[PDB]
Amino acid sequence: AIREGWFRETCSLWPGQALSLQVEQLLHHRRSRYQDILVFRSKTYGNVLVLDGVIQCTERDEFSYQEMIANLPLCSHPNPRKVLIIGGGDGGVLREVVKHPSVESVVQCEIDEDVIQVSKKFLPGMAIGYSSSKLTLHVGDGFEFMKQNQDAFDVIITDSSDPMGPAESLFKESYYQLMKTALKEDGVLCCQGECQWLHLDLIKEMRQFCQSLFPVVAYAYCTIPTYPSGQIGFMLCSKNPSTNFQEPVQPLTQQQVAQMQLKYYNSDVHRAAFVLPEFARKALN
Amino acid sequence: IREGWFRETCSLWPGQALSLQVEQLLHHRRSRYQDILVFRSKTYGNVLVLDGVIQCTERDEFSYQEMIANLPLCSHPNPRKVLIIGGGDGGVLREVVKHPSVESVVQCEIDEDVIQVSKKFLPGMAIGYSSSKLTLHVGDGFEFMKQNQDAFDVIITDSSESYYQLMKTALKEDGVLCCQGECQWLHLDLIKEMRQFCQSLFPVVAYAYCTIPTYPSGQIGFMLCSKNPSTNFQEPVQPLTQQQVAQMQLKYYNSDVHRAAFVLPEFARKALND
Ligand SMILES: CSC[C@H]1O[C@@H](n2cnc3c(N)ncnc32)[C@H](O)[C@@H]1O
Ligand SMILES: CSC[C@H]1O[C@@H](n2cnc3c(N)ncnc32)[C@H](O)[C@@H]1O
Repeated sequence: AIREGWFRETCSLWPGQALSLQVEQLLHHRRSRYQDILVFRSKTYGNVLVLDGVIQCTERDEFSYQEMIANLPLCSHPNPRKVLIIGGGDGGVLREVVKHPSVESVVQCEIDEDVIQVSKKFLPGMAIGYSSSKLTLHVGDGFEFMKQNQDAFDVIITDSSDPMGPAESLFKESYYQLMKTALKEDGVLCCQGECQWLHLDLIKEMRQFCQSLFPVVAYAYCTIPTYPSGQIGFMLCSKNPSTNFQEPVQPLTQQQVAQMQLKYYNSDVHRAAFVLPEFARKALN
Repeated sequence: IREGWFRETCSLWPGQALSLQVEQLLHHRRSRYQDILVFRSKTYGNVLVLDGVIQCTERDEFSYQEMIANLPLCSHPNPRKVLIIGGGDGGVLREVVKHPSVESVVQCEIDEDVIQVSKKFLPGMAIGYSSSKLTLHVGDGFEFMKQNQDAFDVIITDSSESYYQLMKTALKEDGVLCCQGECQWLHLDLIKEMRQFCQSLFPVVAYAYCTIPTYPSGQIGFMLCSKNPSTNFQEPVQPLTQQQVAQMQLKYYNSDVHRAAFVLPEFARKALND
């Protein structure tokens, strides 16, 4: 997996291209009940978590994805108090969500407790999320878990890997209907929604399906060097027909941005995140 | 190229690399100026590489080519005389000549063999060279710039500090320029110093960026400078209708994308503004 001092990420979901990162030190590699877990210290990106050969995060750039997937839904809800995170093993999304004063309770449903233990050791700037008194930590498959909940959450975030391995269930279309049922009457959701330069077919499919369930459906994206093609997007759905995802109902002041130690997200970034290249705008609209 | 893959490494982006899977090597020769490599990739179509750095792929060249031309052109009320420096593949030329306002495009390219390789292996880009608006010039664009004064409405540097002053002199009184401008995820300190340098020469300086999978870190920026102190780079002075975007066959650029392109991640906004 590491060859001549480099880790190369290949996957059928982005054929013919690969990011490599230069390795200073192998830190972990063990198989859990669910997936292969590899952690290494990279030369230029800090520590790197890899699950079944796909890069999950690096300490250098994790902040863009973590801040965006949390703040896109939270700042699009006028009063989000109860939050569900599915996945989120590294704790980074949790870290971001709990910064919001309005959030009282964060339930996290993670399938693989080994990812949590590895992240507490090797991703300390992300796994700081686990020290929050707002956390209820839950174990199991998010798909089956979702069934347990009705009219319960203001915001659901699905912080998953790609549609392979244990995350495959989180990309079933019934999962979106399960989240709709789980959400309160005016709830919102934000899911890792893949890359517009790689997966436009899937993005257009997800969007058409969600449009038949929700009065408001949007796609936003962030840049992040160490995901395939250097960016990834977010499927956003609201049960509230008045939700305008493009214009944050909770705009953050610069004071809040500073206090929240944000390195990527702010209110204009939020707005611009919905402005897609013409080829993607055309295909989705 | 090793074991069916081309891997791009460079000390300007240490410890990271894009590899592209190779279907067929097409061309590999050293010109008088640089090493020229062209291959058919498995998934990005043909790929041009100069001294081991990826210049373009047929799959995603449209993003950078559309942005570097339209950012300055749509930020000028009537750009008639245009100068492109570099631009060997022809693709920026292809985008500039779409504008009816443009009467002449001078292109100054140092390496005539890039032009010949691009006409063979990058036909979607080298189509630019069929324009009647073209005046093709040969040589170093730096020394070339010294030849011109008060001549161009728009200068685009499509490249593989004193140069910026030369461009200022070459531009007309209200001229604008756009240069390839560094990745904000790789060299934010350099964007900062270049911006400060440019602010000492020009009344209006901005930084914009586009996404493009096959440049380092998946994006690249643009330095924009204007001699017109009223220029607003962020809000295009020539907005495009949907009809126009359709007619120009744009696949990345439109007027909203233009505006969004100046909205930077907080770390970069902070470093360039605060
Ligand atoms: C690293 S953040 C992504 C996380 O999603 C977790 N995950 C994958 N599949 C599921 C699932 N079906 N339910 C809950 N969490 C999951 C993975 O174990 C990983 O920690
Ligand atoms: C491929 S587009 C970039 C182009 O810039 C050209 N180039 C590099 N250096 C110079 C220079 N000093 N003057 C003009 N063109 C240049 C390269 O030869 C290439 O064709």
